[PDB]
Amino acid sequence: DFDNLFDAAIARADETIRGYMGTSATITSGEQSGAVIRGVFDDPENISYAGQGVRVEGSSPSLFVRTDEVRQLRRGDTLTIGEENFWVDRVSPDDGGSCHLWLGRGVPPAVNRR
Amino acid sequence: DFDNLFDAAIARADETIRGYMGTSATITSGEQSGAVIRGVFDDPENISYAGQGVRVEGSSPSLFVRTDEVRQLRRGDTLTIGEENFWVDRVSPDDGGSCHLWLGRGVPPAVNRR
Amino acid sequence: DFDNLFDAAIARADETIRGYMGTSATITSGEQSGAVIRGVFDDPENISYAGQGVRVEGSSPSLFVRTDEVRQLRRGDTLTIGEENFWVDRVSPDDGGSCHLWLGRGVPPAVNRR
Amino acid sequence: DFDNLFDAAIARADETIRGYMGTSATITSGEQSGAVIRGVFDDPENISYAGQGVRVEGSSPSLFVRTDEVRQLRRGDTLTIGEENFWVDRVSPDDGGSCHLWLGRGVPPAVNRR
Amino acid sequence: DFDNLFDAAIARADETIRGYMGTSATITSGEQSGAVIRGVFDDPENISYAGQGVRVEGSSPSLFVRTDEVRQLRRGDTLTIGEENFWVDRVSPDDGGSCHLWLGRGVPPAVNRR
Amino acid sequence: DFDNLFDAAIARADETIRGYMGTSATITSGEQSGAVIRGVFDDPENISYAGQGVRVEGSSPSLFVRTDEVRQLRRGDTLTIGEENFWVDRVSPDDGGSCHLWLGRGVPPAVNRR
Amino acid sequence: MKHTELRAAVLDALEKHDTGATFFDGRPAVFDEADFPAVAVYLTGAEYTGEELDSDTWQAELHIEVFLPAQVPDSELDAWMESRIYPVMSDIPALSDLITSMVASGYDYRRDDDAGLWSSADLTYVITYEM
Amino acid sequence: MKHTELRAAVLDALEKHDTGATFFDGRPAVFDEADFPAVAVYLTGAEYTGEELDSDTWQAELHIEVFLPAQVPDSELDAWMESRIYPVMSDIPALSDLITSMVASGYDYRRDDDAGLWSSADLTYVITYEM
Amino acid sequence: MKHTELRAAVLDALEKHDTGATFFDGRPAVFDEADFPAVAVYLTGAEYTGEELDSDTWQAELHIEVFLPAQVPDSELDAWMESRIYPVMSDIPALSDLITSMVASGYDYRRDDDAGLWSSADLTYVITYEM
Amino acid sequence: MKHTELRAAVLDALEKHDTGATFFDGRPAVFDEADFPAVAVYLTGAEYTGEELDSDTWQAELHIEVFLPAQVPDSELDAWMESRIYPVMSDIPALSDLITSMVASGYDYRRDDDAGLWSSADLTYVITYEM
Amino acid sequence: MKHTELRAAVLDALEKHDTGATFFDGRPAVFDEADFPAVAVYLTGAEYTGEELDSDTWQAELHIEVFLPAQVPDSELDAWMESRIYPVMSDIPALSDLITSMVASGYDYRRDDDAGLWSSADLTYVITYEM
Amino acid sequence: MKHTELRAAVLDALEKHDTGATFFDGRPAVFDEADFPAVAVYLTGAEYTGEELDSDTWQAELHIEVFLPAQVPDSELDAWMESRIYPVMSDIPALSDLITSMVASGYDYRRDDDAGLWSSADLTYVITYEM
Repeated sequence: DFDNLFDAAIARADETIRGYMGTSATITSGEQSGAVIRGVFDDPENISYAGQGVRVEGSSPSLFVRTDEVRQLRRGDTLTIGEENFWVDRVSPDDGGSCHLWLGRGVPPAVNRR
Repeated sequence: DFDNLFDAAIARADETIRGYMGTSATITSGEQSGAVIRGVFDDPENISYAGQGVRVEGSSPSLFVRTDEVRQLRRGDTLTIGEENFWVDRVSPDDGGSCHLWLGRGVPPAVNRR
Repeated sequence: DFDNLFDAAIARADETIRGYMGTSATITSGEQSGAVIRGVFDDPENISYAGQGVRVEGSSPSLFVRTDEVRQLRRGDTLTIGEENFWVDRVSPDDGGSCHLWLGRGVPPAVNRR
Repeated sequence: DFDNLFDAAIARADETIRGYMGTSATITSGEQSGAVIRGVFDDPENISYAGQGVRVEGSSPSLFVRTDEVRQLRRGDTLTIGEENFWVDRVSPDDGGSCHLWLGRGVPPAVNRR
Repeated sequence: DFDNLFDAAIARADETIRGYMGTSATITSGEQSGAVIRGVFDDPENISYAGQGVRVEGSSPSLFVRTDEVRQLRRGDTLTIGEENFWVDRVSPDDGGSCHLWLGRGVPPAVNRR
Repeated sequence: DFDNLFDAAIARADETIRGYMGTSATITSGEQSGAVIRGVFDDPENISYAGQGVRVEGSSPSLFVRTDEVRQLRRGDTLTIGEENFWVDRVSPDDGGSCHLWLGRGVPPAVNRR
Repeated sequence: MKHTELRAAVLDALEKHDTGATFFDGRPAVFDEADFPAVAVYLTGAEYTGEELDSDTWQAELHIEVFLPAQVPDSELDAWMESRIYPVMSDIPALSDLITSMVASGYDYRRDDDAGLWSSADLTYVITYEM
Repeated sequence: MKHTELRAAVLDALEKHDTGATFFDGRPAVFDEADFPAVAVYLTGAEYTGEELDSDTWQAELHIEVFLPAQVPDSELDAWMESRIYPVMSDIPALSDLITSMVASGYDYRRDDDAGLWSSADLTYVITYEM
Repeated sequence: MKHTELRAAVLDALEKHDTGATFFDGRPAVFDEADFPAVAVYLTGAEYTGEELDSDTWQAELHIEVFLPAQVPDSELDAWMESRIYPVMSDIPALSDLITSMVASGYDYRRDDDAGLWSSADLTYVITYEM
Repeated sequence: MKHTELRAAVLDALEKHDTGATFFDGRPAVFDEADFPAVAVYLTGAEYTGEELDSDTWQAELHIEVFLPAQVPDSELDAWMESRIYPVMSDIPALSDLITSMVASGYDYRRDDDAGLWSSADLTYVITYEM
Repeated sequence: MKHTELRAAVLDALEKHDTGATFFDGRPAVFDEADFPAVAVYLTGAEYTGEELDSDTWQAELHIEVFLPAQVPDSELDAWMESRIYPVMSDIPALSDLITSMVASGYDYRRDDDAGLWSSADLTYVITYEM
Repeated sequence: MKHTELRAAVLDALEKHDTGATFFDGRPAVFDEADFPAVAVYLTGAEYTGEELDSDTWQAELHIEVFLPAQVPDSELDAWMESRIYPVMSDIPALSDLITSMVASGYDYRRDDDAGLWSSADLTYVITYEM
């Protein structure tokens, strides 16, 4: 399927890690609307300080989704990790078999495009 | 219960290291009030200079408690390990089976909420 | 040909890796015009902020072709990775048996030479 | 003695390293007054430049005490490594079985507390 | 020859790598004039930006000569790698068996001595 | 002699390494005056640019001699690595069995003490 | 001095309208992603401009910063400090009795760039007060 | 403030002219390499230059950013701001209604240094308005 | 030499009031988590503004530092400085003996961001003295 | 702007002299070690100094960059800039028609320290132009 | 030249009083932890303020550094610059012969932050001299 | 260009007096530890001060700067630049003919903190000259 001999192996490994390490994300809104993906989600912890002390500690979630099922995903649409509601911010370019989905939290802020 | 086939391993891992290292902690104040939580406490150094010489050497306590018990702790409550008293300042987001618990020292400083 | 006894090994290794992980590429325009080469393509992610906040997500593609074919490529001409259309911006110097090819995207911006 | 099963191992390890490494030391003045502590002493080299060229090359000694014997030590008291006279500046918190002792040199500088 | 027991071994090693790796080089100009020096030539790739966009991408050649045959090389004189000529700029001191030779490209720029 | 059962091992190792590499040297002037010490000489690079660019490429010789012999050197004294002449600038504090001797080149610059 | 009571009065005059934002007094903040868009009030400066041989007549600088999440468009911030802040404080008798003279200084925008966890709009006032 | 209204008015006036670029109001932007070369409009400053005891008479600054491919030659930028911005706003009645005085301040360039992902040109304008 | 007696006099005046704080004199401080909220006193500047051909008549700046733990609200800092520091130099005979003229210059806040151990408030006083 | 035609005119006028260099126009440059010592022409500034109530009467600054390899002595830099740029533009009728007033501002050197592939000499002119 | 003579005269005047410290002349310093608290004397500036068409009448700055163990209290530093160097050099005939005019400039402190090897104090004079 | 002949003439004036040092012209220099203490001469600035309506009358800055071993004390530098440079630069007919007015500006020191191979003392005049 690919002039690769290698990307086939990385795709098989990608499926393996998704099956063994991941969660059943369900998506609402957007062109995909109701759909289910198997993506491994993590929530690294990041803090900003702003003024004197204005600590706004939060998290920066990621999903590591496979590109084929998440094409034309756009950015404004939301997402649901089980019982929790997120929203995609940006989509990383494909590394060969998948991409990192960078996730927000809560309602996406407006559109502000016109 | 854990829909990953992997989170079971990490949960057993966290239980093993918590029952294999660290001490027990009696939480005071908060909605939990009297309760015992098993964690792994550590007190790394931290030095601040402020002005020319204003060295205010201290410590940065941490506990690494599992996520289930640490639920609904908020920030205002205190805690005691053995004989010494601390107070939770920040609660790290879940990493999958646990979360670092950040401790202050002494009485928590006011609330200054409204 | 190589009076080194080591560059023969590195050339064989470069051929092997290009055949085992690389992809085909059809260069268009330039002196080569219609020609086909093989190289390991990659597309790392990169972000920038043009002010108080302007998120410009982009990619920095690379191809790593062998130096024999990449000769007299200049910089204006363009190339197709399968369907996608990039354009060479910078050509790395010879590292012994090959050189990284730095790719752009879309139409090359003018010439602005004289 | 401890709800640890591990800090016991680290305590035995600390005892065995302090037995196999480092020298004895005689604390002078302070509440301990005449007492012998066995530690591991090192003298890393550190240089400051200040003005144009004002190199003040010196050392920053450390001894790595065991936690038990160094309680109620404070900072004004002095100590003797073999035949040479030091004075303790800072004492680190216990890491579980020990704590690094930061050493000065010569007479402690005044008290400057009132 | 040397009160070394170790520098003889490293001299043998560096001669082994020079015979196993790197090319020969015909030196022109200078007191050495026509001579053949064997060494391992590399061309790391470096970019400077000057202003906003003034990219002047180029290379920083090195050759890793042996000191004994290359003494009193000075700086002004040039040299030919294969079929194309560089010019030495800096001569590193011997590390024990050899030294690195940094080379420019093209005609050396003036002398500007007096 | 060493109350450590480990400093004996490090002293033996230091003797072995100093005897297995690094040649020897003799001292001129100083309280030692005529004397011969065996060390391990090395000389890395160091470049400074000063003004717009005034590159002053040089060296930073080091010796790593055992501490016992190099007592009462002070700083103004000189020394010769066989034919070549250096002068001690800084003496590193003992690490347990040796110290690093930092050397300049040529005549030491004045004394400028009083 | 009067900073505690001045802050209390200004936050009370801010809270009279409909709620929907936390009213963090002072400065320590600590927000987390649950007490979001909020307002913090504090003071800076407080030097000794004399201006008259009758009293010290000090003067300080008031900061009121409203925090909204990440890349929310600036229209929301504009609405916030056109509806929630600027008109409401324009005439508060408690501050009039507590201070001597009021005057607006500035109003700017800032935001987190790395990880973009927050976005703040700052309104800065100048207080001449007899303390 | 009227910043939302002024931004909408100037953006609609710009869009009335022949299109060809994205018209980002505000500042969050987020471009990607699909909504490329575009124009964004936002506001800064907003001090309290009084000048008269009849109105607040605030003043602020308008940024018109325009973003072009990476290292595109500045000739395209010159053509853009000689054809797309500077002539078009020279007479707009809506802004004359909304604000009082409007004077040109500056016009500059800047491109991305590291990774060179964009090239921006800034039109900086000064405005006076009452709230 | 007047620095030492000036520091001693102001420190004694501070200690004469209600205690409850460490009174670190001089400079090097060194606090640890036992001697907390504390007050330090020191001098800076001390140039040679002559102003008259009768004596050198130098002048310098006196800092009264006060240190509080971590994120204690600035309201408590204001209360501390008002109930502890500011009024005490209203009239102290020793300082009037030692120095010539004494005026206030500033009163500011600052804190540790990384590891946030401490939080300090500064009182800056201008002193003209002759030695 | 008219910057495009101004750059074209000055570039052609300076091209009429002896060749032996590259004549990069505008911003991007991009040299590589084959198109070396070269000259670039660009513009900066361009604010709205009025100084006449008849037209905008803008003014900007023109940079003439010249790039030579690495560590060439500056003597040949002066020889270059007193033979290829400074005398040649002293009287060009096209630019005289295109702009209003021409005045020299500065002339300096810069060179690359890290790596060090280039050495540039800058000629900065000031232009008052009506557009 | 007067710098060497000035430094020699001032160091001789300093050594005239009872010793107890090193008197490092010049610039390189280099202390080690045996030659401690020490005083160094050097010169900076040396501009060409003419002020009179009879001689160049240059002026410069004299720096007297004093270095004390690490983090000793500033009380002894105050004692050092108001009982050990200021009074003795307040009147030295050799400098008066050498120097046209002598004026005090400043007196400051600084502590080593990282690793705290030293505490230095600076005493700076200004010199009007003719050579 | 007058810069080249200025550098040549000042170099000739320096070399006519007793030698003993290198006289690296220009800027690139490069030393190694064999061509030590040495003097370099170069020019900076070169703007377009008018000073009259008949001639351009440019003005620049002349840097004569010497380099001596690493941490050599300042005594030999003071011996150098006030015996080998300042007396020499006092009057040379060639420069007087070549330039209009000659005025000294400054004379300072510096050294390499890291590594510490060199100690360089700079000495700058200001040249008014007509091209």
